[PDB]
Amino acid sequence: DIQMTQSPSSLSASVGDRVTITCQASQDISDYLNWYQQQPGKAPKLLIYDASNLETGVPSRFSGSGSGTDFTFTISSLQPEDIGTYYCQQYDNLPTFGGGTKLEIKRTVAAPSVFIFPPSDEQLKSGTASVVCLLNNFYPREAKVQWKVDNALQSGNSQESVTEQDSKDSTYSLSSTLTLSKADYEKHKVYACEVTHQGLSSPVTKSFNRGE
Amino acid sequence: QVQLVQSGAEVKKPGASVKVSCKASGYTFTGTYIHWVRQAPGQGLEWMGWINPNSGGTNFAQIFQGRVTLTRDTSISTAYMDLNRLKSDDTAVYYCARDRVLYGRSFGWYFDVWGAGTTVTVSSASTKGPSVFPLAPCSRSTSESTAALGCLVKDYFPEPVTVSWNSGALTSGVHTFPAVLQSSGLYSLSSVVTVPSSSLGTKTYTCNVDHKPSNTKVDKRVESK
Amino acid sequence: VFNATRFASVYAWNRKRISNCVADYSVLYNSASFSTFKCYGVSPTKLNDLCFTNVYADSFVIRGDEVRQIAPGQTGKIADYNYKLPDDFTGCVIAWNSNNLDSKVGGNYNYLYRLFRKSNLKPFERDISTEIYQAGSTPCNGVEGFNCYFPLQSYGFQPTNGVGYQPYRVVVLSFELLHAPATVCGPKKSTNLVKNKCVNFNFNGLTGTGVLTESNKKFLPFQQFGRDIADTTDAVRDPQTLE
Amino acid sequence: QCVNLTTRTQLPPAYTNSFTRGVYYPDKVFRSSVLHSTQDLFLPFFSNVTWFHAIHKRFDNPVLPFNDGVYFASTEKSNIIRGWIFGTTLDSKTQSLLIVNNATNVVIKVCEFQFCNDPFLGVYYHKNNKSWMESEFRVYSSANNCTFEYVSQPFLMDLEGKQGNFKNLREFVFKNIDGYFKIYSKHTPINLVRDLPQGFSALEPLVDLPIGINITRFQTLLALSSSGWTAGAAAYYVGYLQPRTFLLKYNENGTITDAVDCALDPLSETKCTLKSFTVEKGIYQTSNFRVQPTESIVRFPNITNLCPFGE
Ligand SMILES: *[C@@H]1O[C@H](CO)[C@@H](O[C@@H]2O[C@H](CO)[C@@H](O[C@H]3O[C@H](CO)[C@@H](O)[C@H](O)[C@@H]3O)[C@H](O)[C@H]2NC(C)=O)[C@H](O)[C@H]1NC(C)=O
Ligand SMILES: *[C@@H]1O[C@H](CO)[C@@H](O[C@@H]2O[C@H](CO)[C@@H](O[C@H]3O[C@H](CO)[C@@H](O)[C@H](O)[C@@H]3O)[C@H](O)[C@H]2NC(C)=O)[C@H](O)[C@H]1NC(C)=O
Ligand SMILES: *[C@@H]1O[C@H](CO)[C@@H](O[C@@H]2O[C@H](CO)[C@@H](O[C@H]3O[C@H](CO)[C@@H](O)[C@H](O)[C@@H]3O)[C@H](O)[C@H]2NC(C)=O)[C@H](O)[C@H]1NC(C)=O
Ligand SMILES: *[C@@H]1O[C@H](CO)[C@@H](O[C@@H]2O[C@H](CO)[C@@H](O[C@H]3O[C@H](CO)[C@@H](O)[C@H](O)[C@@H]3O)[C@H](O)[C@H]2NC(C)=O)[C@H](O)[C@H]1NC(C)=O
Ligand SMILES: *[C@@H]1O[C@H](CO[C@@H]2O[C@@H](C)[C@@H](O)[C@@H](O)[C@@H]2O)[C@@H](O[C@@H]2O[C@H](CO)[C@@H](O)[C@H](O)[C@H]2NC(C)=O)[C@H](O)[C@H]1NC(C)=O
Ligand SMILES: *[C@@H]1O[C@H](CO)[C@@H](O[C@@H]2O[C@H](CO)[C@@H](O)[C@H](O)[C@H]2NC(C)=O)[C@H](O)[C@H]1NC(C)=O
Ligand SMILES: *[C@@H]1O[C@H](CO)[C@@H](O)[C@H](O)[C@H]1NC(C)=O
Ligand SMILES: *[C@@H]1O[C@H](CO)[C@@H](O)[C@H](O)[C@H]1NC(C)=O
Repeated sequence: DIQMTQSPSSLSASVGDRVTITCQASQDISDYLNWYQQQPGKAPKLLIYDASNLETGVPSRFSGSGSGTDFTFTISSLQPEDIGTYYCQQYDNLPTFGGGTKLEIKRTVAAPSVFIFPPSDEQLKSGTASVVCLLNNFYPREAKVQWKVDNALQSGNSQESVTEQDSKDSTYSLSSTLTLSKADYEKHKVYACEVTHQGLSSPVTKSFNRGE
Repeated sequence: QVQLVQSGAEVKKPGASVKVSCKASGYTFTGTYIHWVRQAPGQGLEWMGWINPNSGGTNFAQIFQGRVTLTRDTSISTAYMDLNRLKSDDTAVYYCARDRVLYGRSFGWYFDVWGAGTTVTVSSASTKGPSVFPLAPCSRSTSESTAALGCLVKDYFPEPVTVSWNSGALTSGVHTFPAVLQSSGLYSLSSVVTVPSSSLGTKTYTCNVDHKPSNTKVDKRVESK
Repeated sequence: VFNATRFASVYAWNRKRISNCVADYSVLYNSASFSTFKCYGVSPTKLNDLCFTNVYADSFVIRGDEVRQIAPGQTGKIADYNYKLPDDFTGCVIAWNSNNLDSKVGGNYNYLYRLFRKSNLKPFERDISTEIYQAGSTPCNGVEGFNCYFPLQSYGFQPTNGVGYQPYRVVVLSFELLHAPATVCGPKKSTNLVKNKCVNFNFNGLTGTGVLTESNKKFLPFQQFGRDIADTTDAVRDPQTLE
Repeated sequence: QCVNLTTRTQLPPAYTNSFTRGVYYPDKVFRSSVLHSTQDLFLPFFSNVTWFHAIHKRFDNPVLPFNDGVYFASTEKSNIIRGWIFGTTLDSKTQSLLIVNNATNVVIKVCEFQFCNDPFLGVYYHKNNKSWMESEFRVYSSANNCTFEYVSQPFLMDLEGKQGNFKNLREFVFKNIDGYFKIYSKHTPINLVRDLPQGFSALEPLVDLPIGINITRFQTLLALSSSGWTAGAAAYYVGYLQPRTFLLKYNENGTITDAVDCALDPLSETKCTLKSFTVEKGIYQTSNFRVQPTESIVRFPNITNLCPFGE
């Protein structure tokens, strides 16, 4: 087998800046390497073939270079249509793929618009209690959340989902759900979820209680 | 102009088999190889094998040898993958893509045109329609300037549950979050909208949740308390 | 034809039909990219002034030492066992070095010739047979034996091979001229047609001088020209309007 | 599917005279009011052509040689001859050409075919709707490496009719030269009970296929619980082309209306040497004769040791 590893897993880049991504082989490929772009919600597209030839109709900003075991791909000035994951694939022995590099638009820091919702009378009637924590419109992705019951953290019963980078103005939103039995929600007087994020000088707390 | 068209999404039990087709059009089918390739949810690309439509000969990535079979009918210009004994982890998006007609080398694979792709979903569970609940802000007296409210869309299995607000007219401040797999193995998601606090006591908010696999199309109104 | 990613093998050489189209042989012949461009019944300069009945491109790869065998009347394992041009061939042989297209540092082996055959093959035939070749006086059965051989051999195209052991792509264009209704032409624009006056005419590349009259002759669909007892043209069917 | 048909009578092989048939237009040039001399692969005049038939009882589709090319003709009703197979081995060790006129399309195809032992097509006969329908295409069990394909634009062919005489004569000349398989063809109306008719017509060129294959043999395709069947009546005739001079009479309309086979007899050689279809009283010089060699004799010294060129 021949392994392909891409060094940057993700990059934050502003409009007009230069972007570089590296594909590293386990073995000397000479130049038997190709590069692809995948946009969110679509199939991949071939950008550079033979490690340094640009494909037909591709914007002149896209570039590739090097020979042997190690290769670069480059965008000379990134623009908003370029956003997606970029992948190498080789051809010295089978079309083995690399791990891929994500690109996001670089933006100033922004703290979340930040909320919580207790379990509904409609859902509690099904025998299950889900309480959800919402963070909306922040930028540095790594928005850390934690759950509290009687000022203690729990395990194995919360989940989270994160909405894709907003095409309108470069923002992130995620929600965390804590799911419990109806009886576990009856047992605990006090609930919260709490946020650590780079837009906050101290971690934000936002508790509620059953009947409050 | 050239096109590759896949079949609609596939849903199957563990240990079962799935057959997926690419109909080619706009070019001569026997000129170049067809590859099959996949992508697991939020992950990197993963090659299966290729077939040479002029010859029917085929070569695989090792891991899939003796699991996948590739085939093709030249009259109907259709390439197929038939995949045996589906693992739960064979839940992925799948594609086929063409072997570069001009300007390459004699060897090199590339992937010069790709079809729109298809989803294969693997689970032990049967088809189940969603339940939808109010993510409604606690105490009307505790919204200050902007409010958030929503639709928790819960325990439904045939993937692609679509959501829209106020018969699909409302879009400002709306978000819909990627569906996540539970410990039960079924899907769930949220959608939420941000609104003025002043309009919450007078306007109506509602979501339509559509799940074609269970023929289920459920409306509800979101209300303060 | 000329820029396709992968060519056919010389043992199993491809043939494409070229029809109902405008050729521009200047775009081909004025290119610097061709190491051989030899024609056999026409000059490459004149290809733009002609129209052609049927045209076929034959596409394959060989070793740079072997491009000499693609000329008509030559002999050796390529001209004897997998690709022969006829002695009265009309057409052009076009060839170039492929040491960045068909050649690999581990060796490329996708290209094969035919090493053995009970007989030399006839002009423009192709043999696909994978039958075992009995070089000895004994017969043999099954896949192999002593002095029984597989009839094909693979070229080892490596970029470390010297010139002559490097791959060469070959295209042979194999048309016929001025004898039948035409379907592929050079880029020449037609004039109007004039009658009862002395003119320098040119019909599908049949140039001459004379007066044109509406004839009462009844040509069949396969006939483009009529000839005199002196074997000169004395009637023609206008390729724009079929009178 | 392939089947070995068994329900047929044994007859000895029939033959008939090909009077002046199997001439074709030798090139794509108009000529008129002229006697033109041409040397080509032609069916000789008055040559003894092999005769094959479907009757009631009889239905013969043998593998036949294709040496130097074939004149084929069917004297016919009800569309019974539907095409041919050409090649050498006929069994996917080598390539072969298939031409079929199925009920809706001509299909011309070249691939390593595995043909049946006796290939045929089949029709369900007069079944309830007062109609006839093609339902069997027992021609090949596989078609492997395939390098030429053509299918005609679709038509409807009638699979019905019964008469005490044949109505159509369809004549074909097949040549395989410099990698090209050439077809010349003619249809002429007829009204005859049996035997290839006396007469003349010239075959026009039909098509010229760039197939690139060796051909030493051919077989025809006929249209008919997997034995016991009715053969619809149809006759076909096979003769072999060989290289010889013909003198062709183009009439004032530019059709070949007559020919002289210049090798048939001393009067036909006299007609060609005078370039005329009529000859006056006289004695005329014709080609000088010559006894040809019976075998080849090679005489070299009985030296056997190889020459020292390594040194
Ligand atoms: C086209 O196909 C033909 C049929 O396969 C093939 O003819 C065969 O050619 C070989 C070589 O000439 C002959 O082999 C025999 O040659 C002599 C007898 O003629 C013997 O001394 C040898 O030991 C050997 O057995 C075959 O007999 C001959 N078969 C026939 C039916 O004629 C042609 O060579 C092929 N031509 C091309 C251009 O591919
Ligand atoms: C005679 O042999 C023919 C060649 O194999 C065969 O042709 C095939 O006929 C079918 C039916 O018409 C075609 O099917 C297609 O028809 C139209 C084409 O526009 C489409 O709308 C359909 O979806 C379908 O794709 C085949 O494409 C055609 N094959 C080829 C290679 O042309 C005839 O059917 C044979 N006839 C009999 C009576 O057996
Ligand atoms: C004519 O048709 C033949 C059968 O379809 C075809 O033969 C096949 O050729 C491929 C290679 O091109 C073989 O594939 C295998 O080759 C070796 C076998 O040791 C393995 O290393 C490979 O991984 C691969 O599995 C087929 O096995 C072979 N089939 C047979 C029955 O021999 C010819 O290639 C066709 N000819 C042309 C001109 O295309
Ligand atoms: C060359 O082709 C000519 C066109 O087909 C053909 O001319 C046609 O000949 C026939 C027989 O002489 C004429 O038939 C008619 O004759 C008179 C009228 O002139 C009528 O009384 C008859 O009933 C009958 O209809 C055609 O009129 C005539 N056509 C033309 C346009 O003049 C020649 O005969 C052909 N020549 C050869 C050598 O075959
Ligand atoms: C001249 O020599 C060639 C090849 O060079 C020799 O190869 C070995 C056989 C060995 O002698 C080395 O020291 C030399 O460098 C001869 O070619 C061989 O010929 C035989 C048949 O006689 C054949 O079976 C081999 O496959 C050939 N080998 C190679 C490598 O080509 C050649 O025969 C000699 N020339 C003359 C006129 O005798
Ligand atoms: C039809 O008959 C032919 C021969 O009459 C059969 O062909 C034989 O097939 C066997 C293998 O089954 C071979 O060993 C022989 O060499 C073949 N002989 C010939 C003359 O080809 C054919 O198998 C029969 N098919 C059916 C369906 O009965
Ligand atoms: C035609 O050929 C056969 C031999 O194939 C011969 O017996 C027969 O007599 C010939 N026919 C005539 C009418 O002479
Ligand atoms: C009659 O023709 C139809 C097709 O039109 C066919 O399906 C049916 O089998 C035929 N019936 C008989 C008895 O032949």
